[PDB]
Amino acid sequence: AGTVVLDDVELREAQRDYLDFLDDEEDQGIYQSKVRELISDNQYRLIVNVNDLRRKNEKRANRLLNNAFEELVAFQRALKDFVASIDATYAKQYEEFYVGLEGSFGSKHVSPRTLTSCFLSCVVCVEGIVTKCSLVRPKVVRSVHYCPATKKTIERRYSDLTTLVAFPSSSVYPTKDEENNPLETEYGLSVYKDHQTITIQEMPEKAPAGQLPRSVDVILDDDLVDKAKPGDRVQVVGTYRCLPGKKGGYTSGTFRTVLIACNVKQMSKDAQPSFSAEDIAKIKKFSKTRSKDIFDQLAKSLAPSIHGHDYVKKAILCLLLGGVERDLENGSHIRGDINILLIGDPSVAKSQLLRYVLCTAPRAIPTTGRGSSGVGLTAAVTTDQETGERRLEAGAMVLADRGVVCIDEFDKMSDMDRTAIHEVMEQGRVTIAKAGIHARLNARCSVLAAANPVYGRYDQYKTPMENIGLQDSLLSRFDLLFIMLDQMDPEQDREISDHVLRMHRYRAPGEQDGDAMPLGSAVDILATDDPNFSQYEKHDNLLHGTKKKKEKMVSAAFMKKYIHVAKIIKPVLTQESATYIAEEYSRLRSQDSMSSDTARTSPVTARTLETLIRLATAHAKARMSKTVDLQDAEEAVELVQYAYFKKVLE
Amino acid sequence: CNTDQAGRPKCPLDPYFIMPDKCKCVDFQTLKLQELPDAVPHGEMPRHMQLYCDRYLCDKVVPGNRVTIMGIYSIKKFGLTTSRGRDRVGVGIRSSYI
Amino acid sequence: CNTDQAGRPKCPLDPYFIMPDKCKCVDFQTLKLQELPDAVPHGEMPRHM
Amino acid sequence: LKDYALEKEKVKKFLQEFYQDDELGKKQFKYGNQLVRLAHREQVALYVDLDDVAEDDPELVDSICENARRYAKLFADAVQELLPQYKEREVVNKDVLDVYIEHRLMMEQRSRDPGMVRSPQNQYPAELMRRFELYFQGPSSNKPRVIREVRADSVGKLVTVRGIVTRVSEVKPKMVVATYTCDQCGAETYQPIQSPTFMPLIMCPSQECQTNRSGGRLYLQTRGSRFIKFQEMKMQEHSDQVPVGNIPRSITVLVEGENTRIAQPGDHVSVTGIFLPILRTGFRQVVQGLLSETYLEAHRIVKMNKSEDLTREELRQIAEEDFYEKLAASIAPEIYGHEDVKKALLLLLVGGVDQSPRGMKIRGNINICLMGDPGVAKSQLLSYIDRLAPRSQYTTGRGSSGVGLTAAVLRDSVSGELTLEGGALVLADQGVCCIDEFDKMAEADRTAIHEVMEQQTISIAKAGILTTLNARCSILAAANPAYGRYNPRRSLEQNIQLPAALLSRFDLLWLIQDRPDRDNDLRLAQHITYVHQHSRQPPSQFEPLDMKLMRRYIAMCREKQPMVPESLADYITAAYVEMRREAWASKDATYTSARTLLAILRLSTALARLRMVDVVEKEDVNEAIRLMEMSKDSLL
DNA sequence: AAAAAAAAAAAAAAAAAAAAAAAAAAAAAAAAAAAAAAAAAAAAAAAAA
DNA sequence: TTTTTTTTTTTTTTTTTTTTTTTTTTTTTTTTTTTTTTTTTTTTTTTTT
Ligand SMILES: Nc1ncnc2c1ncn2[C@@H]1O[C@H](COP(=O)(O)OP(=O)(O)OP(=O)(O)O)[C@@H](O)[C@H]1O
Ligand SMILES: Nc1ncnc2c1ncn2[C@@H]1O[C@H](COP(=O)(O)OP(=O)(O)OP(=O)(O)O)[C@@H](O)[C@H]1O
Ligand SMILES: [Mg+2]
Ligand SMILES: [Mg+2]
Ligand SMILES: [Zn+2]
Repeated sequence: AGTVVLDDVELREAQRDYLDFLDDEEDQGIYQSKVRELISDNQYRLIVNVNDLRRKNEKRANRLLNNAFEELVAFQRALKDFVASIDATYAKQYEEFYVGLEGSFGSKHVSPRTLTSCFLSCVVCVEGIVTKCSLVRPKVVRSVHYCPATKKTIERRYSDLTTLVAFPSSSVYPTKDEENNPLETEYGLSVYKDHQTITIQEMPEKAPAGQLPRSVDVILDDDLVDKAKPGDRVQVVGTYRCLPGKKGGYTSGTFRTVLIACNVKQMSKDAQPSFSAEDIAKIKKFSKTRSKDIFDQLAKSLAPSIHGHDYVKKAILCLLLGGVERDLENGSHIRGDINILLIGDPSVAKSQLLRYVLCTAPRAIPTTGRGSSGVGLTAAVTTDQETGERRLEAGAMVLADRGVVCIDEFDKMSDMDRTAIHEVMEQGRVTIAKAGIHARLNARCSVLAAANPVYGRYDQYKTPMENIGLQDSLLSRFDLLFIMLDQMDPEQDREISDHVLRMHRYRAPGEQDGDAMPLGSAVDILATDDPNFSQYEKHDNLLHGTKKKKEKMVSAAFMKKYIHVAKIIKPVLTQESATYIAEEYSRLRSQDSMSSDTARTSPVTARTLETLIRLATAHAKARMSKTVDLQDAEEAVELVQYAYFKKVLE
Repeated sequence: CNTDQAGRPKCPLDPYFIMPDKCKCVDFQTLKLQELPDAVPHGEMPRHMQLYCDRYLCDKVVPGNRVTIMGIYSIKKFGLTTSRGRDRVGVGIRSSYI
Repeated sequence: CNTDQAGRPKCPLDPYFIMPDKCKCVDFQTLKLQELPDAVPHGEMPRHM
Repeated sequence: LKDYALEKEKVKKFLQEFYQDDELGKKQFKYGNQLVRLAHREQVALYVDLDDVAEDDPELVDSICENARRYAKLFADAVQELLPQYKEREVVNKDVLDVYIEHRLMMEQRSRDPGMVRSPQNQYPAELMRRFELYFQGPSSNKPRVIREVRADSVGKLVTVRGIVTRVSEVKPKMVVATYTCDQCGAETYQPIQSPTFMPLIMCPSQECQTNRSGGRLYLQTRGSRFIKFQEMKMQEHSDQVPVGNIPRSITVLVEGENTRIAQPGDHVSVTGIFLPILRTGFRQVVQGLLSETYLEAHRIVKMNKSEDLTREELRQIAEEDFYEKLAASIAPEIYGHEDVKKALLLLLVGGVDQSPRGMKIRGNINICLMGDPGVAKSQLLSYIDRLAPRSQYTTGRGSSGVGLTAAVLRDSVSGELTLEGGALVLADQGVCCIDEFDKMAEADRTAIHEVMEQQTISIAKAGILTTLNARCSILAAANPAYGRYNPRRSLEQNIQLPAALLSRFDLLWLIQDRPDRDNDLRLAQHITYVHQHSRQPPSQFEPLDMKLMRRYIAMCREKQPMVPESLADYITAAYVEMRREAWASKDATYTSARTLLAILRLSTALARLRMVDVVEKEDVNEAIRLMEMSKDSLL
């Protein structure tokens, strides 16, 4: 053969439609700005919301989603044309520009179980958990060969025939000149694109509870390779395709299918935020208006469904803001995470606070007493069994690096596990070694833990030392230790019960009118978008989640935005704050700090001094202060003074 | 190559390669069926049968289901090339399925 | 074909074609020799070579 | 694009007339002298510093870095063609490879007939005849890369990466040029080897066997063939360049030649090399295309921070009477207090001197157990010593237990068989093993540590393994004595809770208790607030030494074997018998044995090493005894 | 608190079928060309006043 | 310059050979991969005086 096409009508029309869609200037300017932004960010993939195409062109959107390969070829040619129009040299740098897809794939949004053969050559959106990743390998796309005898230089092109027919002429590597002079390959002048394969499995929480998991293979090519690691929950948008078998004279009719990714995005749509100019202005005004009691307002707005526990909510706000790590020049390290332990009577809502943090913070990992044992909590070392090499496996605390581990039923863990937690809790790292490999994994996680005292209910007539069952070294790791009692006072009972009944009465606004909460039975989730991978008035409207209109509460979305901005602040200890903190620490170390019939809940060590510093720093962050002023220090000291002592009754 | 008329010079032996994107594929599942426990004679190993399901029969059942299957008792037809190793003293035997 | 690349598929059965420009050709003539007329026996057809 | 004849002339000019003033402001033609040494077979590896090339041809450096195999070949050719004119005398034929080379050259000149045109396949391959290796020291203008980020866009480029060596194979003969001989002809056949595998030749291609149309079967031979020292190492990302939720990424480094035997497992190295593919033939691959493995082809391996391989004032502070105190106070200056603890840790770093009398080895290593209350910088001191010592390993709790401490047999990858890999106590052999949370260590590990601290070996007789490992490592342990806290109502040996054997193995059991104390708590809190405020320890009388300088001083003190005089024997004996009498008389004392006397002796020899004298003096003994006494001071 | 147990539970090694992949692979017949020779018609030059 | 026999000589073919071209064509092993055991090295819940 050797035929060329003379202005194919469908490809011409498609490229015209796609370039019309991309050239957004008479329209809102969205994708024209996006293409500028990839030029400036020095990238060559544009992610296109398919809903925008449906809005602009139903016919393109449907044809693209149902005939993915040639449509995507048209739309990448149109993208290259458009990029050249904006900037021809940038378009000259990259051989091809790519298009990823995003948005709402209605029936094309599948799971690895539901990705059947009717989606072949369609765009699909598959969600699952990465079970295995291959190594990132380079695949040669253009080899350059020098002939030392003739001084000639040769280039050979290898087209991407991953899912196409590949005749053997298409894969020969040149080794000889025409008259059998040897060629030497120019590695630096050749072009490679790196290639990866991952397997996506149906998420265990979404799989039918009875049977074995279903998987799909995914080919990742350049820009997309290291986007996912084993254990990650990801969306992969791409084309579902049959791979060719080898040449043979006989075939079973059986084909091996893969998904060729055009886009990979993490479930952590909570690990990447989006700030508009108005959002930033709102944050700045919220911080400037009341730069004194802003912390209290944020704390009291934290777990609105839980009544009470004002100090505990302040402490959780400090944990969510964190301190600042000290990275000394000689490589030494002081941690900047706050670890909190909640001891208390049954049914005082400490699991509710852990659940709130789980649904609120980014990179938050849940774990219960005996459901994460040994190597499931810190890292593990296993042997590859294919290459025979040792590999690392990240446990709960490595996966929560720069995040939170919410350890529920902390008292029901084994002592082996609780002593494995020590190094992560203080030095923020996991050190694991077998013979062929030794690593030091970063686990810079804060620990929010909830436990019951020994005897299940807290005895008020015993010291907190013997109600908590924890040894002093472990207790020292937790910088704040809250005893949450069930004081059966009638007045506090009235407060709690009125609150609880108001939350049991609340009905969502208009969305519901007397109806039930759907179970979400695995075909309903694929019907809509996944909120996990999905795409701000500073206050909530008041109805009866609160009794009366006397004090406003911060919006959850705005609070996420505000805390994300404030977490980056690095306030500095001022000399007055440092002197005050030092004096308070020396007072607190002393016996006069505790009266008679009051007892220490946890020991006061140098870790308590860093606790004061970290709490004061978090308080300063809440105000966006850039300095740790005396008010921050005294707030931290009252937190510590509250948590570290308990009156014992007779 | 059957079209060796559009030119006098000829094509090779075995010139054909499957075109994977031009193939119409359908769904495909294999099931293992075990004899019903009440139907197994008293001291007796259960009988098994391999089942071959297809487009909309795929994923209609799960392991553990009691089913009634209707289908063709058929043998595998992959080309009378039987050269097994240590076992299989048996000649003229092909794998059955429904 | 001599070349092998196990990852790549094999070449066809009879793959080789003479490249005519890469060929060293020489001059080439065929003659017909008859037995010398004075060497032929009397009643006898001449031999040829 | 570029003419390689011009480029070879460029590199020839650079080699011939590049000069510096390296030896005391003297222009010396840095690469000409090395070419002379290479021509006389007195030097094997030539390292071309691309900083030197950039000094006078920066675009040559850019070309080198963007196609590095080509320029390694060009530089090797230029050196080959320059060597004959830098030869001043006759090589003495150091080895057998030289004998082969000069027999081949002799026979080639003998049957030369120079004007004749030979076949291109009828000479010696260039790599068969070199005896030199050429490597690049990458320009300092190229920033070091992260192993994760060395990808397909850097194939064929000269890159530098940094990492920890996790696994390095043994040096093995990799064949570079296979040599065969014939049963018919008396010529030699040569098969240069680029692939990871080769098919040995069968027939010889010699002219004399092509004329004879004989059989001419050829025989593969190690004798005339050419091999190179070859190691395979794995190298891991540093903890500080791994992304947030990830594990470190390994890269395979193919080390060969004069670059072998530099990196051992656990070393922090910086490797310059070319990033190259290895074709992935054979594997019936899911994806069509030419997929390949990658590796780093090493050019320059440099051991980094703690693995790193003096001015008159320097010797002035070494000879200063306060050198010991200054070094000890440089130990983690961000931890306030712990002055004598830091002195003891300094002695552990220096160590005593091993004695081998009449076949009875007694170690020189010093072991120290810090058993203290919570939050007293034990883990910080352990971590500092791990950062500082040259061969240190840090282990915590039970994350590296069992074969993470001893050895395990592991499937080799290079050939494929069962190779022994050492754990922490082998990677820390002749260094420091920092064992944190010692009281919460699995009992099998504790028994292994018994044998390590006295015999300095690990004996294993499990199924796949029957060996004795060398573990000549000092042990720096940290523990909490009993229930987290020291309580005076109970004796030592009850809140120490170490068996007399294990307890006696430690030269110093340092007790730390943080009893509250108002002015002392203020001093600590001020120190800590300053550290949090400036990311450094507060100014003091004497600025603490750099870790590089501390390492240099400790290393100099190491090869300083001092002896114990006969004159001190009575003084030392009296100190020992005294310590032993308090142990007997006291009712709250730990186990005292002859190990206490050996501890005196090796502590005092470490002090003497710190004074860099060759004879232990009475003040060294005096300070050693004071340290042993302070180690149990907190219980007073 | 440690001392036997008594499981996971990881590895190395084995099997052990599948199901796919890989590897082997000239001689017989035909036709066309170019050359001959042969039956027939056609076109020359010797005859005479 | 009317009649008349050799002479070709262009046209039908036919032979006919020699040479180049054409036409034909599955089976059988091997191997990786997956999924199983199985001995051994730990290691995690069992109890006592
Ligand atoms: N202010 C409050 N105090 C106590 N309980 C509350 C409060 N507000 C709500 N609750 C409700 O109490 C119920 C039980 O709380 P939860 O299960 O979180 O208790 P818990 O402390 O985890 O108990 P346990 O220690 O036994 O796990 C929850 O349904 C929660 O909604
Ligand atoms: N002089 C000092 N004494 C005590 N603690 C200090 C001192 N200087 C700093 N610290 C702080 O102590 C904190 C660390 O606790 P550390 O590493 O001491 O635990 P540890 O000694 O191992 O105790 P545990 O026995 O609980 O494991 C560090 O953040 C460090 O900044
Ligand atoms: Mg709970
Ligand atoms: Mg510690
Ligand atoms: Zn020969």
